Amino acid sequence: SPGIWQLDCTHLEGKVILVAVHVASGYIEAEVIPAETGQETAYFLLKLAGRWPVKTVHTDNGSNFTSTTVKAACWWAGIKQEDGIPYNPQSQGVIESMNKELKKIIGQVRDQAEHLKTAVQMAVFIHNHKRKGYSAGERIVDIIATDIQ
Amino acid sequence: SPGIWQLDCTHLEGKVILVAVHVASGYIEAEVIPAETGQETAYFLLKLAGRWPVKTVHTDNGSNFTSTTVKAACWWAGIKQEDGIPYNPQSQGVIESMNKELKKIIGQVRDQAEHLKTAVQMAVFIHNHKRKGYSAGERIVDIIATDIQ
Ligand SMILES: COc1ccc(CNC(=O)c2ccccc2C[NH2+]Cc2ccc3c(c2C(=O)O)OCO3)cc1
Ligand SMILES: COc1ccc(CNC(=O)c2ccccc2C[NH2+]Cc2ccc3c(c2C(=O)O)OCO3)cc1
Ligand SMILES: [Cl-]
Ligand SMILES: [Cl-]
Repeated sequence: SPGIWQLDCTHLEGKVILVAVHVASGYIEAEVIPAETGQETAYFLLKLAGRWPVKTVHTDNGSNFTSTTVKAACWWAGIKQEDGIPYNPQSQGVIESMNKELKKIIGQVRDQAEHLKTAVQMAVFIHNHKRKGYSAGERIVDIIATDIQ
Repeated sequence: SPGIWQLDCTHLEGKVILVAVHVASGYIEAEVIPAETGQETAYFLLKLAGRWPVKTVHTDNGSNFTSTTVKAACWWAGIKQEDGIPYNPQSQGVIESMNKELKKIIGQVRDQAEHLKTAVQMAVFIHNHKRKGYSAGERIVDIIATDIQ
């Protein structure tokens, strides 16, 4: 569980927001891309795995599961590439609610930047710092530290 | 100390590599940009602070210290923007040795990607995972977790 991440792709302003969620904590990283490609997804995962100990990634769709480039990135970075089948139906709703939350935050900050990518990074910040009382950022560090110890 | 980061800018292939180093652990994040601007530096810091609890950033030079855009990003993200004056002379050598190490790793991976940004992210991965026996990635998580607790 400490090493399990889930990919998620959502759309806004004719662009794609690619999100990685640390399942156990709700911590996220995200980027804006023109379109979801294996190339972009592969690069995103390479970045993620250099920053956090990513053991397993549940891909967001079958195209990214199939993509040889995504498979190669997962090979390179020592990531177990898995499907994203919601054998637990609650997964679906959690991701959906997260996308709605993220879009809400983006709306709340949208006039504070010209570019969508800037607003998205503001949303990442706000999401990860929000106390629910610990924040997702606090939870991921505690979970991983406990695992190391 | 758990919240202290240092910016560092180095050059390769006619491009700029912007690095943030977590001082206490040696953990890094990095990106390739065409040139160092306040705009790019500001965006980089916004990304960093959404991902880690960045309390203080020692800027890499006077232009980024002066930049109103960098100041505004630091304001937005709750970062104390400071100078990078090496009152401790050892800081200089550590950063310089890090740049040499990073460039060495980039050379070792360079033929595994077309684009420099990809090689840089591979270097980030290798640097953060390298056991010296804990890795920088393990050290940053332990330092921050201890601070939370
Ligand atoms: C991240 O640093 C920040 C600096 C300042 C502010 C406060 N907001 C404004 O001053 C503002 C508000 C509305 C439109 C334009 C602006 C000025 N431009 C902000 C900006 C900076 C760096 C970037 C950007 C943008 C962008 O506008 O998208 O895009 C990629 O790198 C927020 C964040
Ligand atoms: C990150 O996923 C990886 C997938 C595969 C490999 C193994 N290496 C090769 O197959 C290779 C080797 C040499 C030249 C071109 C290639 C193929 N292209 C790799 C690539 C992928 C995604 C990107 C890229 C690049 C790039 O070439 O820079 O740039 C931004 O997004 C490494 C990383
Ligand atoms: Cl798409
Ligand atoms: Cl420059």
